[PDB]
Amino acid sequence: PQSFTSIARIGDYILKSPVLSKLCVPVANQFINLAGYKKLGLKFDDLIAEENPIMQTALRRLPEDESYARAYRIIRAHQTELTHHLLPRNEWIKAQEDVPYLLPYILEAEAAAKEKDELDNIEVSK
Amino acid sequence: SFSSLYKTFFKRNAVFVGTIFAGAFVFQTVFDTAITSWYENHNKGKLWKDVKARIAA
Amino acid sequence: MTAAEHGLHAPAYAWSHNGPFETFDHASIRRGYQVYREVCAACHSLDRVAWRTLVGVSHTNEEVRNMAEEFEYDDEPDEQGNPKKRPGKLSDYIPGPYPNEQAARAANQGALPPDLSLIVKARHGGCDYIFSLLTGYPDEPPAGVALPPGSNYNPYFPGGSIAMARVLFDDMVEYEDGTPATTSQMAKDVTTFLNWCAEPEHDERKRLGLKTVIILSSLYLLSIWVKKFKWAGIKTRKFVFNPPKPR
Amino acid sequence: GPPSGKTYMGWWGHMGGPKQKGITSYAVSPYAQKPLQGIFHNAVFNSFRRFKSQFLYVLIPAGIYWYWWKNGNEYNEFLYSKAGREELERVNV
Amino acid sequence: GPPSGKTYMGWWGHMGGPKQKGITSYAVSPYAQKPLQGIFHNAVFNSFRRFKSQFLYVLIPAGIYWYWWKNGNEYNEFLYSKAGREELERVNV
Amino acid sequence: MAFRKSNVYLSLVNSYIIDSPQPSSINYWWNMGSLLGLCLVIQIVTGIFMAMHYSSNIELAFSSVEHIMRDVHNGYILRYLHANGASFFFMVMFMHMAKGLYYGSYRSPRVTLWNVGVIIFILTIATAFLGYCCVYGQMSHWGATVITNLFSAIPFVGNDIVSWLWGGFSVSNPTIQRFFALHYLVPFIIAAMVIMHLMALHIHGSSNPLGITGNLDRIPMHSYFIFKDLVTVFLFMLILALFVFYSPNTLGHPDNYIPGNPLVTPASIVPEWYLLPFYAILRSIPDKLLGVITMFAAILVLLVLPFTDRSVVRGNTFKVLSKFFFFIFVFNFVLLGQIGACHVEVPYVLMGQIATFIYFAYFLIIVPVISTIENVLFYIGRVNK
Amino acid sequence: MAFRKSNVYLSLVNSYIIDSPQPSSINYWWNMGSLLGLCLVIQIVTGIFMAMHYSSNIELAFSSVEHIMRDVHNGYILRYLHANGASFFFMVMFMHMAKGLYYGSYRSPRVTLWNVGVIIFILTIATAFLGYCCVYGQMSHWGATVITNLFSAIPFVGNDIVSWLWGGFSVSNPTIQRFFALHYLVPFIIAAMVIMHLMALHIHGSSNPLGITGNLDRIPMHSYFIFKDLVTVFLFMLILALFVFYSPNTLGHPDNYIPGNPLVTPASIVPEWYLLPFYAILRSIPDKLLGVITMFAAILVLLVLPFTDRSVVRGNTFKVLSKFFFFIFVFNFVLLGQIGACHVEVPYVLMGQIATFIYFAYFLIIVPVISTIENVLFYIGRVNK
Ligand code: HEC
Ligand code: HEM
Ligand code: HEM
Ligand code: HEM
Ligand code: HEM
Repeated sequence: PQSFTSIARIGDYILKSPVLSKLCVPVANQFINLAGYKKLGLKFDDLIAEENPIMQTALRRLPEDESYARAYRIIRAHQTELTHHLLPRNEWIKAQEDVPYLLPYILEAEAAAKEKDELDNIEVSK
Repeated sequence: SFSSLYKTFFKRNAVFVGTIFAGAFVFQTVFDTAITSWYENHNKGKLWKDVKARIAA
Repeated sequence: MTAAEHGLHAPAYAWSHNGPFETFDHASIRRGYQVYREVCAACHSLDRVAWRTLVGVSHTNEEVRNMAEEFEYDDEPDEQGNPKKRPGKLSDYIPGPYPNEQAARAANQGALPPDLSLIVKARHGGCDYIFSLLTGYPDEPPAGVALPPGSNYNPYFPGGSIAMARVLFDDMVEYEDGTPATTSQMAKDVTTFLNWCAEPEHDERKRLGLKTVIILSSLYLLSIWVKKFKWAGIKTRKFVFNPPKPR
Repeated sequence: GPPSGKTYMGWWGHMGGPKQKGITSYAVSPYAQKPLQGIFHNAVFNSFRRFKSQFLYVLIPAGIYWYWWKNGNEYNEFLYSKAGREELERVNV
Repeated sequence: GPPSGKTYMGWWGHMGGPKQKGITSYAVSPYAQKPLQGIFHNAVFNSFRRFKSQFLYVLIPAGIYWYWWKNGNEYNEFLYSKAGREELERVNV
Repeated sequence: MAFRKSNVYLSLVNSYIIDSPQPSSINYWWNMGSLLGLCLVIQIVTGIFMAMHYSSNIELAFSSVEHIMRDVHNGYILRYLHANGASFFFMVMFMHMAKGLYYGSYRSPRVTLWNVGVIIFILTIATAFLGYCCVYGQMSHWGATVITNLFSAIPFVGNDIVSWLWGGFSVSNPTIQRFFALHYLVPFIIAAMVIMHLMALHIHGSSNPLGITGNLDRIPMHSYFIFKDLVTVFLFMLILALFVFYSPNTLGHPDNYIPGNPLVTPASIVPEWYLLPFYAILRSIPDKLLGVITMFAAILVLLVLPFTDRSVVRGNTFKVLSKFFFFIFVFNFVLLGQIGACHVEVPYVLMGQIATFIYFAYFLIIVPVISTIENVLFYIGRVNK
Repeated sequence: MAFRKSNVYLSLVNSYIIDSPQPSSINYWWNMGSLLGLCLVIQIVTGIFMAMHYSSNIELAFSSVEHIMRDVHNGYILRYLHANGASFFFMVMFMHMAKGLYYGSYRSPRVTLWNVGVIIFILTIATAFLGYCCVYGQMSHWGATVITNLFSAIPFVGNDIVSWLWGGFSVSNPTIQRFFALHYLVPFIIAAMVIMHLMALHIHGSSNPLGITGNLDRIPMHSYFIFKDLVTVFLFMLILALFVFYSPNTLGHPDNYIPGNPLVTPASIVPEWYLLPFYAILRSIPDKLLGVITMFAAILVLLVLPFTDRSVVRGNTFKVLSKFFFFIFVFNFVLLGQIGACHVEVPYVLMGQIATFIYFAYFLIIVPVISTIENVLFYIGRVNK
């Protein structure tokens, strides 16, 4: 319900700042480590809720190999949570592996839908 | 003879639920009698028949 | 509110029916009926206890028949329509001492004595409260109180001032089994009797509770096993991902 | 019957997830398995892992609210006693 | 949900009748029509046609059962009269 | 096809309980719904078998309840089962709702399911209030008078709606016979709303504790979740049999064994334990009209939750601040319930006001701010710039 | 798509009452189902608004009914509406069943619809009997006595089940409180069975008075059969208003205004008018076990009907012998009802036995023989060899 252009806007303003980044990105790294989705073998873009048309178009536009890897990571997380264990520590996602891979597709679909409604509520100057 | 135990009790479901019900019958009876006799022997000298025997003695 | 307005809390005496396998001492109920009939029946009622519920708990059939026939109930009117009276039977209820509430409040200085047939469930504390209230009357109220006249001090009653004076005194009842009938013994016996009058299902309820708790614990553990046996094939499932060739 | 709107869960054959390829799954018959396998190991080690990860979230708010209730209950029992009547008569009046 | 069994009525578009060819239907807006047209003709002639077609089926069993009921009622009134007691005793026992 | 699919009724039974594809990841908190179904059947059956002996006049209500206790065979089992099963129904319903707002089940595919749930919650609160009023003890009567005299705060038609509720001028024989007829009736409305709850669930299926889609591996409900529900059914029956047979008047108040007397106030009027937090919410506001508006707002604030949750991932499984403030909310609810059972003395009015403010600030302030903060932390923890 | 289809509940409303394709040829006998649904709503609402004032003891039942009639506002409207509405309910239900028996609605696709209808018939017979027994007049006590005492003919268990039905040793305060709780209950079971009636109907649609298929031209239910239903709805309301406001006690028996007396037998014990044919069937067998078996078999003979109809044409629209013997059956039912209100006297027991034999020979002897004769006549009238 907060669309990703707003999140990216705030995050780019934080990361492009010299002071704000050096205070806030350590807190975010500790937040990511405490969150513990990586221990179940999941990247964060497997966590986003997919039942809106924006994410349905982003998942439809995602390429084939990325979609197969995403489906495997999801099925592995379900089987892991079914047994109340974690994954072995060699099977955890590393920080370099936790890449934003769906985010350009989400940002493109959101810019498309925003331009769509701004051109549906278009008004002329006459 | 586990094959004979299976072939008599667990192969047909008619025989299976029949012995389920037969065991439930005899379990209900002897479980009731065992719980009453334990409860009465635990509460000795407190039930009515003990006080009745005391005031009859 | 203050501690006086709350009342002092009753301590935890060691009743013979405290505990999940225990039972009312039925001789205690018989002695408590005697103390009720000889002391408590002057002011309090027992409106919910029929005569037939005492048969086989505390007294014999004829022992209850005679105690019921020593009373007089309203009969159906005779063939001329005049009212009639009747000796009691086992179907009738234990009669109170007063015909209405106004006779009660007149006889006991404005206050109405509650009917005792549910009083250990109607009071916070239960048997400990009834026992400690009956034996809690000091010989003098504490130095500083202003007790209204016609009222007595008892710290377990909320507020302190109760309209019941101390009714239990040493050897005012003689028991038929030769028990030394002191204040504490008589209060123990009436509180066991009033607890029976409130909960006459107590023994059967605890016995059935033993049966259900045993059967349901066995069913719970056995169902844990059957759940683990059914879900074995899903808990021991293995996924292998060979990434498909690009096409 | 009429067809209804597009949902997010189909049925056995058309669930509506992504296409799956290259995932193999293996599973053994429970009649050939041991249920209650590893229960004494999981009962002490897995339960300690789960407790250690998930107890600060539960027992820091529980501690805050229990200390709050204990302190307020102590203040009430103080103010409705003889030693603390002056502060009661200035805290309500 | 799953699809259920084969029925004998579908929905709009796939009812399950035969294919239809060569049937043309015409209809006029009711806002351009006269409702209550022909009510005074249908009330006297069509009503008589429908009554003439379907009245022997209703009124022959009604006549049979009403005559049976009246005859049994008359016999019961006769049997409990002064003139018909001497049949009533040899009738009941 | 199979006969369980090629029927009319067995098609519905098959589709809902036999071949229903459940996500395999769902834990033991997904048994509370079948538990509430079992509880509802328990309440309806034991209530019918007690209504066969209950008389509803004001001079016969209390003594008819004791006629059920003392004279009807196994009637103490029925009464203690009905009362403790009502309280167990509410504890399980609180767990169902707390699971729902922990795991994000209220969110955008399932908002109509959440709203049918809120309607069911309001109806169960009303049913239990009427049923507690039918026994006509001392807490029963005075609870009825304070809750119905709440409605006299409406400044135009309040006296006439309270005289229409009472059927007269205070709680007496028309009020008690009304409350019995309604306490029968509202459970069957609850059964209809539960059928609608299941219908709104069935279109999108249940969630899972990961919050990711569960469309990828799924398990039919028969032979897996039937037995996983059977585990909790036998546990619930075990714990209920404990409270029914060994400790029956524990959750209740002792003053419902005093018969109802309109002239003696019992010096602390409190409802049953599950309505204590809403009672403390109502008690915290120093006005009666704003008090009932704030109590109804405290239960209608569950509808603003799918619009104030401002985060892109569903549930609190992978968030630390959402977990922390969730359990702050839960122990705030427990403190609110304990404040509602105390007198209006000096630390408790401030504690109840601050806890009511925390209850409302959770839905309206805490969830949006924490959702936005967790969104941008999830972003900048893993993107580089 | 449209929101009336895209929604969970509105698509159910749409699919059943808005877009539901009905055969265009169906006549005013197809309004009886909508009429019965309106009747059920009338009975439930007026029953709740009288149970808000009814007391169900043996001492207060009759006088609480007159408390409804005398001093609660519009209570005579509610009681006369409930009683005459129950009688109108049974008249419209007899029309629904006789339409289904005329037009072959019991035949090969709709047998599950016919069977759920027969279950509904049994349940509303039971509901109307219990609700008569809750009045506790003189007719209701002795009707309860006769009908309950009929179960004593079961040879090993009958005394135990009649003592379990009574709750005692005759019809008394336990029996009246039991009957009130059940008369309140069973209409919700009837509403659930009506939902199942509609679910079994919806899979194949209604029949049509031709008996031929109606899949060819069909019109939606909205704004055609909604208003064609509204015609008979207002007509039914008019006739019911006549019977409620101008002859409110015509369909009743005057002995129910005597309070119930176990010591006075009223010398002619009859049930309400709609149970009179089954009462005559029961009375016309000189036995007790065979009598109760014959009455229950008279209700259960309607299930044999789809297997004894031996004709290839659905319905009686185009058969002349089937029309003749159908109206013989209908007026036999009316004579059976008139015989059940008469005393056990000399011509009436032979009339009741012969009419019972005609009732059972219709379903079992007349319909197969006549239908195969009509089959052979339809064949040889138009093929030549
Ligand atoms: C004579 C008058 C008696 C006698 C012999 C007994 N009681 Fe008691 N009682 C009586 C009055 C007038 C009152 C009301 C006092 C008040 O202020 O309410 C009572 C009160 C009780 C109570 C209730 C106390 C409470 O509400 O907390 C109980 C319990 C009680 N009385 C019991 C009791 C028992 C067990 C006796 C045994 C001999 C007994 N009373 C004597 C008047 C009188
Ligand atoms: C929605 C489910 C139900 C709930 C939550 C519920 C709740 C309650 C509660 C809390 C009480 C008070 C118990 C006490 O303190 O003694 C009660 C009493 C009662 N309920 Fe219900 N009830 C439900 C269903 C029913 C139904 C359907 C009936 C009627 C058939 C019914 C009949 C009664 C009766 C007769 C009492 C009388 C007092 C008693 O016997 O305890 N209940 N109910
Ligand atoms: C009579 C009471 C209720 C019954 C019988 C009931 C029944 C169910 C059942 C059977 C489920 C599916 C199993 C599960 O998910 O646990 C369910 C899910 C759900 N119910 Fe309820 N429910 C009731 C009350 C409520 C209430 C009060 C709410 C909240 C306001 C609610 C909200 C939900 C939600 C959100 C879900 C979906 C949870 C998920 O699967 O993610 N329900 N309900
Ligand atoms: C299935 C639909 C129903 C039928 C056929 C039905 C039938 C009857 C009948 C025939 C009577 C006797 C009326 C008389 O002779 O004076 C009656 C009485 C009564 N019915 Fe019903 N009833 C139905 C539904 C209900 C429902 C749902 C309730 C309760 C909510 C109810 C409550 C009563 C009450 C309280 C009486 C009391 C006596 C009276 O006022 O007439 N009825 N019912
Ligand atoms: C509570 C009572 C009942 C209700 C609300 C009810 C409702 C309905 C409705 C709405 C229809 C569709 C409209 C129509 O075709 O007339 C219908 C059709 C039908 N009902 Fe009923 N019904 C009831 C009782 C019965 C009974 C007692 C039977 C017979 C035993 C029965 C048998 C049928 C049949 C056979 C049809 C299909 C008729 C056809 O379309 O050919 N119903 N019912």
